[PDB]
Amino acid sequence: FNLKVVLVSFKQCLTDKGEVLLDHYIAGWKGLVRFLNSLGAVFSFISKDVVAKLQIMERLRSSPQSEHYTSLQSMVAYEVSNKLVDMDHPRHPHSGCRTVLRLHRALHWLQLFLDGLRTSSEDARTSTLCSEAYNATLANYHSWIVRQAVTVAFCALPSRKVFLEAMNMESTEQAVEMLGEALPFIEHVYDISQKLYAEHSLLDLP
Repeated sequence: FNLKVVLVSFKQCLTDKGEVLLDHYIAGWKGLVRFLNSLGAVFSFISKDVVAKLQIMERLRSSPQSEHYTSLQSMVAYEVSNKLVDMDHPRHPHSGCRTVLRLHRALHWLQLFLDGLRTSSEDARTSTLCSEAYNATLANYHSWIVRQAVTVAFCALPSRKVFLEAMNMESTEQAVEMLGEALPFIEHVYDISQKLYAEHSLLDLP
């Protein structure tokens, strides 16, 4: 196992029509969770939640409706057109649309964090890299108590070297090189998803 193989799921999930394939999206996140877990327990407040939502998506994708959950685009077209998603402030609490929204937001945090990890000085402060990434993203969807608790938790995070080493590349430098190759794919998937959700007024699904 290694992070390069994991992030390549996000290159693979993209079609030449600009669609995001659900199956590779799930697999990329399954790998990211495995990575987060290899760094202790500081991330379980994100990781445990991410895993539960992935299970929700796998059940949708294995379902008799499987053809509809083939891509994020087809999911949205289907769930909206058949009124299967709660747009306001609830009859469908586990819809694909609202579930992927959380994965999407958490993915934004994970992308900025990994990119911060990549461009930083050697002995850079992990709690800091993470905290800037979080405040830019997930913090906008958490409560004061959560933001405060989480921000303190970041101080228990391993060193940058322990992070890069956890990526299981041949070397620390190679890991940094790998991130520069991979993140653009993660970002593109995020941008496509964000636009898709924006254009359908799904950015605040309950």
